[PDB]
Amino acid sequence: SLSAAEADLAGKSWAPVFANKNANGLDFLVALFEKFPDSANFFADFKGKSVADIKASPKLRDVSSRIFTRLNEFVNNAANAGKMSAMLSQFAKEHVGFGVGSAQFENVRSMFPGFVASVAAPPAGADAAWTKLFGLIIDALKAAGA
Ligand code: HEM
Repeated sequence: SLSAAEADLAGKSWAPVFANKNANGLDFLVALFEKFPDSANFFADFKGKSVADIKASPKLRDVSSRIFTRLNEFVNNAANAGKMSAMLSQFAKEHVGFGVGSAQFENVRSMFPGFVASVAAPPAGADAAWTKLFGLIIDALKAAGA
């Protein structure tokens, strides 16, 4: 897990992002796809389609919303190793079955801090908290077998 201090920093940088969950969640998904084109191919609904096609999709909102809803829960429980345990297991389990592995999460991690900063400057120490959080997710995926 993260420490309470770290978790707070993550929550603090997340708030402005989560404040506009619909628009920001769609944006994160679009940015991912733009920076890491292979990612879309894991999605049944988006495989083959271009970013414009994805933006125009009536399915986009369903996807991006479930993602932000779960990220919000990770931010919320981050400092509790116990909840993280279960959360990480279950998340990894789920993703692996779809063929997603740690490398895709290494990509999310790379682009995350820059995405948050495009919404509002994060507090000092927040970027490191996110990379640690994503670090925990990456580890989970590896244990999950990918
Ligand atoms: C940024 C962190 C992300 C979060 C919080 C997140 C969250 C989730 C959630 C909550 C589910 C639905 C689980 C279910 O209903 O059983 C899901 C499904 C899935 N996610 Fe993620 N995800 C993350 C990033 C990714 C990445 C990077 C990819 C691929 C590169 C991905 C690929 C998938 C796929 C392929 C599904 C199956 C759902 C479908 O398309 O029908 N996720 N994800």
